[PDB]
Amino acid sequence: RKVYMDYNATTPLEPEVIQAVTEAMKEAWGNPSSSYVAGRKAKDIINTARASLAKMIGGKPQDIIFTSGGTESNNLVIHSTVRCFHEQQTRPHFITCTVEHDSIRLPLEHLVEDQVAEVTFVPVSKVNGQVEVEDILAAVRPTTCLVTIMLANNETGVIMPISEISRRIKALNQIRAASGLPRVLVHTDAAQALGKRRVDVEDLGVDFLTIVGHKFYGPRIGALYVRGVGKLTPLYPMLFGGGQERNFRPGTENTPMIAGLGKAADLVSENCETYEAHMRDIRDYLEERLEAEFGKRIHLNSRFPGVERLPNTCNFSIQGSQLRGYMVLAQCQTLLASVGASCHSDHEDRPSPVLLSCGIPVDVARNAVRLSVGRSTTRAEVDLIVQDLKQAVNQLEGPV
Amino acid sequence: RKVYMDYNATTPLEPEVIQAVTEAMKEAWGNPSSSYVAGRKAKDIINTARASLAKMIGGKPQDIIFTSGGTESNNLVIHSTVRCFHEQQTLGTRPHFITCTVEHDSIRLPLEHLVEDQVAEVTFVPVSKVNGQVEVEDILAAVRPTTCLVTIMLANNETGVIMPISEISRRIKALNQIRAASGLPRVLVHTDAAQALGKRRVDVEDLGVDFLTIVGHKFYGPRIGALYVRGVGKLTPLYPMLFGGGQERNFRPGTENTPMIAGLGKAADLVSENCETYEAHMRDIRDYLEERLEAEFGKRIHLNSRFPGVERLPNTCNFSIQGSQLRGYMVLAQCQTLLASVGASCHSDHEDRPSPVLLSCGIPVDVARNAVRLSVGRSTTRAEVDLIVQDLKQAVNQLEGPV
Ligand SMILES: *Cc1c(COP(=O)(O)O)cnc(C)c1O
Ligand SMILES: *Cc1c(COP(=O)(O)O)cnc(C)c1O
Repeated sequence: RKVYMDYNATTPLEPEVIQAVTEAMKEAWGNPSSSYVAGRKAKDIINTARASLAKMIGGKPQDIIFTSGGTESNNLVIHSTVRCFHEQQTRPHFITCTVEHDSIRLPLEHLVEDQVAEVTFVPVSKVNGQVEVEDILAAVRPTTCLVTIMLANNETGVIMPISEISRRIKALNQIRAASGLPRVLVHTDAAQALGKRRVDVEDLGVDFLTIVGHKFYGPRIGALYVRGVGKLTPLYPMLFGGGQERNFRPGTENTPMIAGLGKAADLVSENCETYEAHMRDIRDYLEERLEAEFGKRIHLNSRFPGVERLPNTCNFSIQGSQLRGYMVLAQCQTLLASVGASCHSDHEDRPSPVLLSCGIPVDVARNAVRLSVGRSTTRAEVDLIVQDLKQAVNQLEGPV
Repeated sequence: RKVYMDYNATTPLEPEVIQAVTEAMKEAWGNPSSSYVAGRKAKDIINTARASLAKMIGGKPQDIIFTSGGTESNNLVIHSTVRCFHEQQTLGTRPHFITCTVEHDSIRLPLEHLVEDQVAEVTFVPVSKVNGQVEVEDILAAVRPTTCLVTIMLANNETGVIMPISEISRRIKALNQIRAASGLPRVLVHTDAAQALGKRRVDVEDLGVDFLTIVGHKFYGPRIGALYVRGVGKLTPLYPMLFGGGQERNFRPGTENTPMIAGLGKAADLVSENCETYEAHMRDIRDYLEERLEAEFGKRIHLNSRFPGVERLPNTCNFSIQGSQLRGYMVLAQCQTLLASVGASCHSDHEDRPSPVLLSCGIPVDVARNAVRLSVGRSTTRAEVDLIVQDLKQAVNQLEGPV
């Protein structure tokens, strides 16, 4: 009955993923560290999954480190960077943008509050909702250690120019090296891109990349890509313990979850283009129907000029004092969506800081609703929720 | 055809746990923070599991914080303590910790790290080489004006020896009244109860601790964990290691792993419902096991889990058979049925190095080098014991026979 359009918040598990998790729970329950066959069996599942993730993003198995999820992966990159700077050695400097996920913004703000590091939160262009390359390069100081920019924004869907950033940073690094300055590394939070658009680390040129399983129909765990970890790129751990994950992330491996993530990654490798095309077809049809139904009263908050965006995201607002996002969704009987990051669902009456950062007017941001379609969404489901929205609007704003 | 006796390394999942996880994956996949029924349904599964864990250890739901496993839980309490120390002062200087010499890597290493980085000072109290237990008097004797945390494992994973946590907590509570009188900050107590859950009753009111680590895969649950914090936000502070979405009341952000939490809650219910049965059964099997080992090997056997005057886990039997050729890993390499280990899995890459824990417990190097750790479980039978004992006899004879 309901129509789910909140895939950016989380995705359901593919049946093959569920199957993998289940078989691992039953068949490969042994401690992966144990010498006997049962332990070696779990280890192989883990090795296979590491290769799956590596293949998904075009990196190598040795560049993948499993973590409990996106939040851990993001905090890890930031924590490692601070340690690296102190080992190389005044505080480390970070460069990021104003629309990152809480797992990037907050750990950085925390470092600032504690006076451990200095951070330049580069405002995104209020024109295209994208961080601009020149603003990032201009922010680099002798103490700059890491540039962390999300590949795609979870609320707007806007793609950031990661590949250009890495390229410009590489160029600037050649000068720093000759000058005796350490290199500025680059990390990208790719949580919302995986499974929606091709993600290749060689194309992106990044040194770190965050992988989030529950964004691409996988389990609630994740990983962190680190270009030639320990050799080409340094990684200092947050956790200390039994030596798992080459001591970069100790703790008995969660084989079942890893198995699920691996299978999830395989499906992306094999079908990413199919998913992307279907999402784009559905999202475009969705925007077409919303425009036909609401005309001049609707504003498409995800259609910025000159920039790319996820194929599945359509953040929009309908003009009207009575059409606050959370009020509209409350009146919907079929549509399941959100007004922004799930992480902020306890204050839905407040305009999204992210949309405001993107130049979206306050009253437009207050009425914003984020629709994010998925692999299974159909045109018939789009029609259903457009009609659901029509009734919700007519009830709140009334006829115009 | 194999007989598993390495439950202290990890345990298989109970059928019900597996079902709980599978059900959650299929029916409760929504984001717990979402403003619609799908999200509300996952949150309820999480709340139920929180209550389940609380009941298992005699605490309250509000005092349970889910984590990714034992390692995270242990690192978290140590991190939080460092933060707390400085915060209280702010309201150059280093916090002091007290632990013992036989803690798991997830307690020992984070503490060594702080010492190396000059972030804190730590007193690694040596356990008794007589009873392999850390003594209450030695811990209290190590207390300094700057001591803020005493962390002692409830049960050792290699020997099975039970540490006097309730008495440690009692003596610290009395000391804190004296410290408060002079205006000094209080000393908190944490216990790594990884190896005790599901094997013996664990009651936070009995133990008197402020923090307690819970490890799912040690009691037939999923590979995640939790941290008990006594009246968190009211009687005990907890400073987060991770920052982000506000989940777990911001003590541990990150979209909740509902299926794993579902499994953990179910594993906890089983312990709550059947702990006495599990314990009594393990004790019977383990005691029968030692009887048979002594019967078959006689005076050649050394029982390394039989220290005088102390309690021990009901399922553990660490032992050694004398002989230059009977190194633990060598013996196990010859076994065709028995599945065990020579120490914490975490150190399997160097099974040829005598256990530092056994050595710290007074076990002579000749005995320590030949140690094998047998840890039985809920399903282990006396028949299976007889099998591995014959498997050991066979193995021993091969090792000592013509080259
Ligand atoms: C989902 C997401 C994350 C990770 O969040 P978790 O709660 O740990 O799953 C990080 N960044 C972005 C942009 C995301 O959408
Ligand atoms: C298993 C165990 C832990 C936790 O270890 P993980 O590898 O994170 O599951 C902590 N302490 C002790 C004594 C343990 O046996």
